[PDB]
Amino acid sequence: RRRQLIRQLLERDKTPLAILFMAAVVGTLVGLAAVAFDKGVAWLQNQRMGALVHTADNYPLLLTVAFLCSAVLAMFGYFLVRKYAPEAGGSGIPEIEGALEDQRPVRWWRVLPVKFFGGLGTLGGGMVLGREGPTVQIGGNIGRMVLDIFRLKGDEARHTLLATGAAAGLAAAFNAPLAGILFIIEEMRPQFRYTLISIKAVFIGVIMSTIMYRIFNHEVALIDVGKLSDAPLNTLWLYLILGIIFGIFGPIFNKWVLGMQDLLHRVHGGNITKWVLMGGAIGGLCGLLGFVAPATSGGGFNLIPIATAGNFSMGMLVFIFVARVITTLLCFSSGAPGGIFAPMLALGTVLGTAFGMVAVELFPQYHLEAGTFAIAGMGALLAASIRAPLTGIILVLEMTDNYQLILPMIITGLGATLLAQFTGGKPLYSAILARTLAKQEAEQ
Amino acid sequence: RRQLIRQLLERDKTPLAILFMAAVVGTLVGLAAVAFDKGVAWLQNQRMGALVHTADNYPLLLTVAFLCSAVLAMFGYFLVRKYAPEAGGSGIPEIEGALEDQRPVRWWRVLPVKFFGGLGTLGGGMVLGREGPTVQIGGNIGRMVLDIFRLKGDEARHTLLATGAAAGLAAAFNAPLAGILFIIEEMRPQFRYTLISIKAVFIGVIMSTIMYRIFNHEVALIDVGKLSDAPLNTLWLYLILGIIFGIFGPIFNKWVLGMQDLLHRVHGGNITKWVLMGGAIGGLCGLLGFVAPATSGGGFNLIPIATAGNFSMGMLVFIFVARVITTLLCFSSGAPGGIFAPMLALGTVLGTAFGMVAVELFPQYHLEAGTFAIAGMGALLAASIRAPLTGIILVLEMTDNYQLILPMIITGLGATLLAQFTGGKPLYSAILARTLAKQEA
Repeated sequence: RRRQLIRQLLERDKTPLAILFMAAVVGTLVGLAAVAFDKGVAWLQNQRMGALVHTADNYPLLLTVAFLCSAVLAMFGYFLVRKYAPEAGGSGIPEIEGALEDQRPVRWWRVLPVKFFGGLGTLGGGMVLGREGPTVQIGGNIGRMVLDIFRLKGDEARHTLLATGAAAGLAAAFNAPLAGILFIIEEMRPQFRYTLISIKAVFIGVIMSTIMYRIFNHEVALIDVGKLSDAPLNTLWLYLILGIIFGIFGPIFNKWVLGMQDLLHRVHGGNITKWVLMGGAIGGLCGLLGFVAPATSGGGFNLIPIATAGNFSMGMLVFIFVARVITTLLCFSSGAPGGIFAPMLALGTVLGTAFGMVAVELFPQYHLEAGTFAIAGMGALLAASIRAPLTGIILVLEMTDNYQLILPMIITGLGATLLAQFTGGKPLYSAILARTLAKQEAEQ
Repeated sequence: RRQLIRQLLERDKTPLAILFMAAVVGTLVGLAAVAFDKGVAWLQNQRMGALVHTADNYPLLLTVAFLCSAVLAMFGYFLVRKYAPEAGGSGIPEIEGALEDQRPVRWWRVLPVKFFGGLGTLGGGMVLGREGPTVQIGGNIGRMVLDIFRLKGDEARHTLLATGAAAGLAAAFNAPLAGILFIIEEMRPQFRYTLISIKAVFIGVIMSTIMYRIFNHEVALIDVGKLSDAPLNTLWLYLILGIIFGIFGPIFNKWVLGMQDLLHRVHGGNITKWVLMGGAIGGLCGLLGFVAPATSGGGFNLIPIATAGNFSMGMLVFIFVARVITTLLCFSSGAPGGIFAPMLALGTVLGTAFGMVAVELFPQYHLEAGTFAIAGMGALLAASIRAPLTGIILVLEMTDNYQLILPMIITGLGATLLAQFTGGKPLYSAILARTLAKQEA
């Protein structure tokens, strides 16, 4: 096999020009799609806000049209999924992950409109869900779409273009190109066997997607924390302790989101009507909370810079955390179209800040800024629950631009994954696919 | 399917033994890489002090410059040619082959040979980098503790070997991310599945990086400072630059390969002619390291200078050409030392050049040439070594100008694309192919 390796080495990295070009197309489409989705979610959230100002006097009435506006939008989302594409419920990343194992179908003709407009309802209603979920699944299906349209034959194309789609999808959701590619090569790709996924091609899609996003969202960052303070070497041991904290909470939050899927299933039993209604109730709750305590609802991107800057009180952080643990499970486990990826950034930033506050008072000699522990913990729930530390770390780096905290970020992230493993926890995205795959056999 | 379901449920459960051992591999590789760096610096400083002793008689001072490096070079080539021929060159191809279980990891020989051999070449001021030594050593160290603790299994032999190479690159650049990325983009077995625990590679990279921070804190290898942003209508220039690197990439690849052939004839494989040739090349660097220091050495010193646009266009042309020559002469000769880092200086210079032209051609873009330098900095890596993701993340970790990530990514990808389309190959895999085929023929 030495003679084969010599053949293989000399023929390394020669991605078929057809695949490379189609990667540029997939990315461009996924980009525009992810942009349009983002524009749509924003608009609906703005319309709801204008409505509350049509009734800004009568508080109980205003408390109602907040609920209703989100309730209806949620119902419309749950319905689009339960009727035309049951696979577009939940994150969508587990499904695209199953597609890469050739174990789950890629019904783009159905999911593309269902996920887009379905998430548009849930997200636009102000439910605690993320854009990645939709954009990654949409992105994958878009990648699959142009594979079928142009009829590109071969395993490489079906795996690549599907991957570049998912990557261009995560990238455009966060303006994080590197994090997109890294998500594919750390988490998304087939984890237990060799694959023919051209990284160079995945790149091209990610580029075009990112470029598209920059064309429509330039000069405003999703998260602006600003340059924080450095982290001394004698400070590092604190970030490991934080990781160990995320490390034991990770699997717990995992059991919850899974178990809550079970618990909420009984509420509707699988029936499209009880489910849509339950969705509207959950959706309406967020729209309500999105006015009476907006930090307990929504994507959470807004409270991240606030928490990092240390403008929240310890009690408020505890409130925001617990209240968001609740509104996250209720929104994701219900089966609503939307990722859990981004709301886990807000959950980490808060929990991290909390640690940072205690750390500040306990060691004035370290001259601590609690915001460093916020950034350290930001991609730590990802590290602990999703078990993709490298992606989370690079993501947070791409969003917060505080590279001088890379050691705290890596240490906390790795401490998370280690204790996540050692405490009998599993990658949330693969634990979902397993549940989905095994049910596909269970009912046989 | 039922297999996958079984596999999913058991995903990411790296054996605790491997995890713990990865932490020691990184710790050792870290300290080792640090000690190597401290050694190289020391020797360069001694040579400098010697030049001060005779800082009057210019021809004499031109001589003791040559001789000090000549001897140090000779000592380096000798240690390799005698006790470990595998420790010549980068060493990254060798560890790559080690991961394919197609080359042996003679740590008992390579560790002292590479360390002290590289200490000679690097400390002599030869245009070579620390990665080569550190990465190769790193892997052996990983292999060393595998043997010592007798960790059985394919996973362990592949993991600990990888975390070692990773910890090696990381501690050579203070770039933890780029280290892990190097293993998962370039180093690891490229054509089949492997049992390399990423989480374990991380732990080694951490501890290694931590060790480096413990001894080299508060001073960056490259400090450019925060540059200006890059407007969207400016992006097309970064593609053009990547296309330039994309066609020069393979050419520089033929040269490094071809010069290995050409320099072989000079010594025929004979240890004496070789060591003497090495001393001549090494002596040249020590000479050049005084008459035009930019034409010799690692090149890390001229990167910030070039990026801030303190060089003239002609000086850049000079530095480039003169460094293309001194890079080939140093790496192709078989001297222990990577070509990785001197490609950074080659990229930074070529980029700035492009940046200078771009500035005067389009005053409306309000350009700063230093942006194209950073864009081009990991572009030769992108073009010749064909590991763009690692190169881009490396430069990012070294220059901290994330607001140029699109230029950096576009230029890097424009490099790798044209590098492919112009019939070039991954230098590190083109070398392993050479070696592996010379073996079965």
